[PDB]
Amino acid sequence: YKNKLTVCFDDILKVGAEMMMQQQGFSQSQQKLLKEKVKLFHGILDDLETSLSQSSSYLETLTAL
Amino acid sequence: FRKEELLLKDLEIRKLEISSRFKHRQEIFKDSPMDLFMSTLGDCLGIKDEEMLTSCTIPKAVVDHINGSGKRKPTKAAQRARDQDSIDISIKDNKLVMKSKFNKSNRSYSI
Amino acid sequence: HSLIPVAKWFVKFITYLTQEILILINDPTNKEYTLVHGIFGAKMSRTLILSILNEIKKVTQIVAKFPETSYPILNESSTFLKLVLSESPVDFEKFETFLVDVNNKFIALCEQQPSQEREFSLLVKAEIPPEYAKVGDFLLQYANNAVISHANAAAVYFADTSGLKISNSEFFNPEIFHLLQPLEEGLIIDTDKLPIKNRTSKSFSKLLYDDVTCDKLSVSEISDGKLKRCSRCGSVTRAGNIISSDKTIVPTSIQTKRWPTMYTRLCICSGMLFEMDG
Amino acid sequence: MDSIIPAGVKLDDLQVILAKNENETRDKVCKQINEARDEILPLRLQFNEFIQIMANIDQEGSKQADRMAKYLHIRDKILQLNDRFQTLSSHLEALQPLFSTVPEYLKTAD
Amino acid sequence: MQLVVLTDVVERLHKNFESENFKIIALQPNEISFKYLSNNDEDDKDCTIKISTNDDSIKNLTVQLSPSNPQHIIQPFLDNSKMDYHFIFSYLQFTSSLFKALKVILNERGGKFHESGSQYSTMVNIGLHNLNEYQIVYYNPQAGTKITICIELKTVLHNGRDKIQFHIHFADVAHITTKSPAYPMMHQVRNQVFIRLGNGVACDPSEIEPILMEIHNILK
Repeated sequence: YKNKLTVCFDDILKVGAEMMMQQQGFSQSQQKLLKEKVKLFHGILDDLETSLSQSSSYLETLTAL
Repeated sequence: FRKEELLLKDLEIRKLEISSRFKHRQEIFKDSPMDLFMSTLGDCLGIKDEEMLTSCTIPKAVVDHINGSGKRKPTKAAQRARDQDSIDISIKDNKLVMKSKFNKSNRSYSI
Repeated sequence: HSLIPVAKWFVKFITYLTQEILILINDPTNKEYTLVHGIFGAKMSRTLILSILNEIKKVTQIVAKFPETSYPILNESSTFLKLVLSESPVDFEKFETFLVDVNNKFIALCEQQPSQEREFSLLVKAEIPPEYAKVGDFLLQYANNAVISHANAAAVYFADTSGLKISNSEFFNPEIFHLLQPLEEGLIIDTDKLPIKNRTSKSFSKLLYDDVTCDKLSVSEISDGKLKRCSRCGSVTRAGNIISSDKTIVPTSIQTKRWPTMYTRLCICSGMLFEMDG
Repeated sequence: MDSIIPAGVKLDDLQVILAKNENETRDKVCKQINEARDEILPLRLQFNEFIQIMANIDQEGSKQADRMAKYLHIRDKILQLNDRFQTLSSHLEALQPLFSTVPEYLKTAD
Repeated sequence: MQLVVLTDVVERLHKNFESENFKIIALQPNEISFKYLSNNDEDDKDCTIKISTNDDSIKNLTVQLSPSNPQHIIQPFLDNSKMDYHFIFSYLQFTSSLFKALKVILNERGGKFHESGSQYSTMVNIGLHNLNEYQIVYYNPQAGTKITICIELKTVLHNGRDKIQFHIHFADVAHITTKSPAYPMMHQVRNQVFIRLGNGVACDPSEIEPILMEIHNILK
């Protein structure tokens, strides 16, 4: 998960790199690539939050037991 | 009708200059996506390279070799290479310099 | 370059009929969406679109065979023509076979039973007679597997095809789009009885989109008073006049007589065009 | 920073250590997980704000110095983004020895 | 001035909240306690609106939602976004049925010990991206599988007019092959459901709560 968060913010600039390259209209492929990148970033953030919550709950239950 | 001819010639020169610009930029600052993003975005705005700020420091070996004024003489093959390229490129004090060779006015790059 | 705004409405039109295909499958009993039947039923329209697709292939082949080489900067219009066809949400080749198969099936049915009212029904009535109720079921079932299988189903349903200017409700302003006087008083209305804000030709219609070149109307073209209105169908067009420099390939003061000069006096519906009052 | 949990120690030894000391490390890890949970949401909020700023780049711009100010602001924004990424990396590596017992417990229970 | 602005807010709500469950429980100068859902408790305020009045109008209308109310998960997004209060009321009235349905779904799992050893491996939790969509994912750590159901607000052209409908569908990532161990239930849902265009299901909010239970009937 440590590498995923780094690459995702590196890739959102990488995905845009070709977007401003043509800028340097918009292609639908690049727009949908950006959309899926941002939605997967949100999804992995949610997954990491759920994993943290589950690990925490395991922490209290093992400490109690 | 020299006006339209010179406009189209300037446009072709601009597009080839932009081509050389990004092909050089993608390799000079490959290690810093932030620097590449901000540099290309500022040049899309039309900011001179002498005003914008850099977060990272480039090595001095490329600076010494690109000019050759140091102890090592520039290669004659390197001289031919920099002659055939359309952009005069050199770095002064951790910052490169970019100047148009045909139009000396303030060429606005803004969209 | 000037053909590009037209092509946008050309693609925007074929998507509307494809969108109705998905809607009609779920609820075949909806009478309010019976227009989709007549459009495909028209016999020359299927050939007419095929001819349009034929010349589109010929134009692209000729442009590919004979591209512009002296000035690379002028290749943008030629390149954009190739891009807009490839980037269309639905492939034209898949849609080309769609109408071709309909023609063959609608010809063998004529030999099965002779009838001449079906030709009128598919062209004007936009309906299928009850005696041919079995024929209507074929359109619903076959259209799903033919072309939609090669396109994005989710994208076409939510695609923004609004503003096609097809229905009359989106031609005239909603203030006046109703009966104003009883039938006893007659059908012709004097201007003095119109609402104060609705007593000019400027407030009669939606002055947002163009009708000949299918291009968006900017504020400059609205306010210059050089646009025309059709007295028959309510259409508004700035045809027959020199276009502004911002609409050209490069901003310049050179005046060029564009194709809109064909409709200087006659509208698309054979109506007369007149200078819109300011 | 401080390595409360030594590296390479078994799970049972960690249980024995945790059973004593009146749970100062339990309090510390509870505070750390609480601040991680309270940090998760603001990152999403500011990331959405950055997306909104990027999308609305063609609005509220009329002077060149306005572009200077706005793009300096956004470069600073991604500056604290990378700083926050480093801080959360430090937070997760601080809890890395604590999480290291979970794979061993799962594989032993398998 | 406080009373006048409160009366204006109440009139606007009555114009925008025409429902049989709309009622005001407690009236306070600094907060609003009104009920518009089907909560049985009399003193439980479904929605709390804090009153911050200025010399001419309310400075800010912060929407607070009770923990028992299932709508409390959207609280931070309402707090950090300065949207129109009328738009917030419209969204609440448009999504109240969805909130009730998800409340039933979460209370199905949240039930106390029923003397049954049916320790289901699937847990239901709400995933959130923004105010435009609400996402439900089913966590199964025992089977190592995921069941994602995304509900977005997508506009669709209808008779020359654009309308917003709930886009309940499986995500594009859910290109699950027949080889997945958990694939049977997704495949059953697809066969028995997939306005259906094969992937998406756009539905009227007045009819989302029965159809979602129809989806949830397979789930339960």
